[PDB]
Amino acid sequence: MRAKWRKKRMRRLKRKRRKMRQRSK
Amino acid sequence: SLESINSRLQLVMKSGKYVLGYKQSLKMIRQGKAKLVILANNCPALRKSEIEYYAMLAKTGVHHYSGNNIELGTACGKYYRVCTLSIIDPGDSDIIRS
Amino acid sequence: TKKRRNNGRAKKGRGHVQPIRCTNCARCVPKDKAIKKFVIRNIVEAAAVRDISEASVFDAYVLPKLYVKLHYCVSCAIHSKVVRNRSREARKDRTPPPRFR
Amino acid sequence: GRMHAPGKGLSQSALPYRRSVPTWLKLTSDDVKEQIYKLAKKGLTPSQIGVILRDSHGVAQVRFVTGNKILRILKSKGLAPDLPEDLYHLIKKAVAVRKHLERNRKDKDAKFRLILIESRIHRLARYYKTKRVLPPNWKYESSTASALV
Amino acid sequence: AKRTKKVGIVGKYGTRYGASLRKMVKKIEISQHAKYTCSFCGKTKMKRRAVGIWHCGSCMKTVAGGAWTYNTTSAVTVKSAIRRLKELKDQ
Amino acid sequence: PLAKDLLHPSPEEEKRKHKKKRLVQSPNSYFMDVKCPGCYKITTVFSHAQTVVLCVGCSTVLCQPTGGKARLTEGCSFRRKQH
Amino acid sequence: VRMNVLADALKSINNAEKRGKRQVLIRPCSKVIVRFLTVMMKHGYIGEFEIIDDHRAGKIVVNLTGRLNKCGVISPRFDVQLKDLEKWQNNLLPSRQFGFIVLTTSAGIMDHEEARRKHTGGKILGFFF
Amino acid sequence: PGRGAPLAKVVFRDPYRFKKRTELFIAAEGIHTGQFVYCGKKAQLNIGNVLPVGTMPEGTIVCCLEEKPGDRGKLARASGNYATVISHNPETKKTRVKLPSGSKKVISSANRAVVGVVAGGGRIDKPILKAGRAYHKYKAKRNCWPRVR
Amino acid sequence: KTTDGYLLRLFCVGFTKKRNNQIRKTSYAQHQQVRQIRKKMMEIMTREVQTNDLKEVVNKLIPDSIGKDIEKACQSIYPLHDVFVRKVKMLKKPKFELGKLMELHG
RNA sequence: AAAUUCUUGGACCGGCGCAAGACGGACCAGAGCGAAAGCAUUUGCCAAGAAUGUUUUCAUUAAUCAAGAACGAAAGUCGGAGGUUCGAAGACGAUCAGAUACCGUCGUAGUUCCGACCAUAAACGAUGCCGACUGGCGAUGCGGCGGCGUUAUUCCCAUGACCCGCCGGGCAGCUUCCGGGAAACCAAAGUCUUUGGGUUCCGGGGGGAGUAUGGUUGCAAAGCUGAAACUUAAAGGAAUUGA
RNA sequence: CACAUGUUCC
Ligand SMILES: [Zn+2]
Ligand SMILES: [Zn+2]
Repeated sequence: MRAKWRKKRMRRLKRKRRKMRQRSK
Repeated sequence: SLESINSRLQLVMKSGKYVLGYKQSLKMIRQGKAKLVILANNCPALRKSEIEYYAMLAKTGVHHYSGNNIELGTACGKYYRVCTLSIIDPGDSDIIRS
Repeated sequence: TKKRRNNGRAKKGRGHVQPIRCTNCARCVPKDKAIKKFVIRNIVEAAAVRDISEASVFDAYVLPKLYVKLHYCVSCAIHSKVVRNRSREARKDRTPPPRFR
Repeated sequence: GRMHAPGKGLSQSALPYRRSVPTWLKLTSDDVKEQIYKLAKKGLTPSQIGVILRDSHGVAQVRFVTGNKILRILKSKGLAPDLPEDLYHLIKKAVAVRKHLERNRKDKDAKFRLILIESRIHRLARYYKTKRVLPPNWKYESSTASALV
Repeated sequence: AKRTKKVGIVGKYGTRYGASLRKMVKKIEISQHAKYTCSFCGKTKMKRRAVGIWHCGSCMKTVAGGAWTYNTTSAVTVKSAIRRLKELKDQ
Repeated sequence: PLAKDLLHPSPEEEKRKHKKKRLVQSPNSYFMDVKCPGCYKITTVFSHAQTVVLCVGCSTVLCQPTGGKARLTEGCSFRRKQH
Repeated sequence: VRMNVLADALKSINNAEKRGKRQVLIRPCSKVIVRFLTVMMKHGYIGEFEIIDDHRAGKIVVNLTGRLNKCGVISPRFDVQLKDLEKWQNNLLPSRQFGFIVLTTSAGIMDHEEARRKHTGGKILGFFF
Repeated sequence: PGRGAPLAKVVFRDPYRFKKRTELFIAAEGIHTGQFVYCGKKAQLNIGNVLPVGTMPEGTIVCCLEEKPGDRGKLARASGNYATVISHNPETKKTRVKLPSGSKKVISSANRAVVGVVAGGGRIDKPILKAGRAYHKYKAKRNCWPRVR
Repeated sequence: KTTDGYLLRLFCVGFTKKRNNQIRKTSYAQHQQVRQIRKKMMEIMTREVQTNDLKEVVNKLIPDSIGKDIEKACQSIYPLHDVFVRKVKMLKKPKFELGKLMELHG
């Protein structure tokens, strides 16, 4: 794992948590 | 040489005698006291031709100023627009010799 | 660690220089970082320079040359053996190789 | 070491050691002052009287010939201007940049340059507040500064 | 005090028409009722009376301009371009 | 080298050093007695006068502003003075 | 800019002493520096100094001997009591046989032995040995 | 009413009878009341001055262009629209002129057009917000607004 | 444009020359010198072309008579040596009538 | 290497033109300017700027700065204009065990211009800013000073182009046992156990983790601040010898 | 034009 793509994986995972938390409210 | 004229105007305001406005300056041309006329470029064309005709009879030099009346008041150190300026006494300036 | 004091480029006070492409590939290389070769060469070198001369209509006609300013990248120049790696003391030498042939 | 530039240049005047009047100068203190009063009457900032006097009139320094300096002589007779010369030329420069910024609002370099004079104007403004040469409530206002030349 | 946070003239529209439509209207809606500096008198008395006309409250002088702004960006470029070719013809 | 004569610097290198960086701060400018060929009167002119100089009666110009020393008008005799 | 003046003078002659210059020039002349130089001369640590008094902050040319190891400066000028003056010289001077801490008192500027004789404290200036 | 382009009343002098003739022109942007608008072949090139296309230089911005010689202007006369001169042709008296649709049309050099863009430009950038603004817009023009799919 | 309707776009090139006794490798010129060179370097074309028609300026292109004058006139600014006019381009011709071509063809 | 692709409906190529939109080669440099990002066709306009020169003016007006503010590569977003070339996505043809990659033909967004956001880069000299001292050597940019001389305007003074030096800083380079550092190396990374010129920011083994939560900005993407539970005896830097 | 990968102790 390159340090660049694990940051990109985090942003895709963080954005996934953004949609999941938004639909509950 | 435009910046030199603003320096001449500033010098006349603090020391020499001057008349602001159109109507009050038209009397001074008629009494013959004024020697130099300053006219903004945005003055009415009828008023531009009448001032030069009044000064031609009085043998008074007219200097057509570069900009409009809004900046002409700031060049005179005032806070209002001026279209016609007549210098009664330069006092300590060389504005009439240029 | 630091390999080169100038980091393999001539940029000292600029901070940013315009990039140029390469000759073999289309690699975007900075102008001061690129290995720049300027070759003065004839169109024909050894064999064709002779037979065309008597075949030329105009006697004693000098053949025009060809001027190409080459721009190689680090990978391209080394693979094409334009430049090669040197020892740590031999790196600091920047004089050109001797020119006689 | 300029305070708003990365330059560290060294170029300024260097007065000679002797404070005595030059031997070629025959103009007395009052004759220099009436020459100073002549230049100040026709309109001239005290920087320029010192310039042309050493060029044509041949004086070394006004402080050595007379008892006082150029601005101090004008202050005694009341011919000094309302506000000092270094603040005046900064406000004049700030007006020209702002006037240029009215037309060329894409000039981000000129936009950055504008704050530097207003930074420099305020440093001179609060310094002159402590020296009591300006009123204590004086404040450089950008819109009404165009009235001053 | 400041009555609204980030809506100005488009506060009369309420929650209708959406945020983006109210946002892009705001630039035009402000400019179509703002006053501009008279080129003849100097008094800022350029008020829009109808579509494409701009009237002076001092000189009683109507100037044909843009629909929302006093001068459109295209027309200013045309005026500079026509003047440039005017002196190019007669030299 | 270690030992130097900072007590009494030599004339040759004192003029070489920068005017502020001298042991005693001394200027490189001077004054001269300019006499134009058009007239007779003697005028005192700064060496870096950086301004236009005109003769008495507006006869002829004397010095032109430059980046350094003022360029004398040709044919004007000048004699450097000191005090 | 130039915040402290004595600090620049002491480090300039310390750099010359490390290189071993016969004499050294310092650009500012102050009353404190002149008093500082007179403290070291009575003990013979340096060669004889002279000042060049122009119409500005003068320049001081100090002849140097080879007897100087290091002349430091303490900034800021902490006040020194008579009780902890032994504590100051314990961690600053190399030994108790030599080394001199000079500090300004109301009686004047002198080393730490003379301040003990006059029983007067003050603010510290620097150390030299 | 029903037209976004403003109209200007221009009064002429009849050269054959003692009378003043008024016209209804399409106001170019920049036209003010009390301004001499010229009309003819020997006219000068400035905004609000109609003259034949064959006399114009290259790339002249025009509006109210005639598509035939003598039909009083038909092309490029909506609000904010204009036409440009592409290329002249001295023989056959023809000139290429492009239209606001982008198509390039060869037109005769005898017909004329008024120099400038039509005033009232930029009308379509403002979004209609409610049905009322669109209802009142088409009510002045014709019964064509309520569109059933 | 010439006296007749031959309107031309000319092109010239200049090159600063390293002096014979010059030791300095750079041999560059100031930006204002280039602007002072090129203002003299352009007006020479307007002097040679405007005074006559194509028959003489073409006769000036067989030698470097336009480029020789450019080289010597700008010696007081910077001694440039390698001067030629590099490109002459036709832009607009007048109506072709055959009588003009005959005196150009004998 | 082939194929995808065009081609007797004439492809490719040559010549004459026309139109569109990009870009500014060689000159171009361990050169110049700019706070940085960054800046390369000619000319004109506007304002600004460093350095030099100064026996010109004021007289401490100064240095670093939290809060705050301006600018801020590319990519990305929203409105228009335009879209030549290149080209994320995608389609197709090759290669391979597979390519969803590297190769080739197209090609949306984008790359181009204007008006607003966005404030992130290996945004590097991986080296905060102001002041002083500490060896030389040859260059180079600018300005100034002096001097034999060669060469232009020609009609020489003076100005240009060279040559020989000096001065200030401007980017750098070379060199050595100053000195320092773990070493690589450094005229600063020195003037430090002989430890203090001044003033900000910032780090405390490695992960978790720039994560969760809270606050704040943004149209969005995301930007700023920012843990703990738990886990681990090493991780890491320079240098030598083998492989 | 392809050459992908081979548990732990000294
Ligand atoms: Zn390459
Ligand atoms: Zn009006």
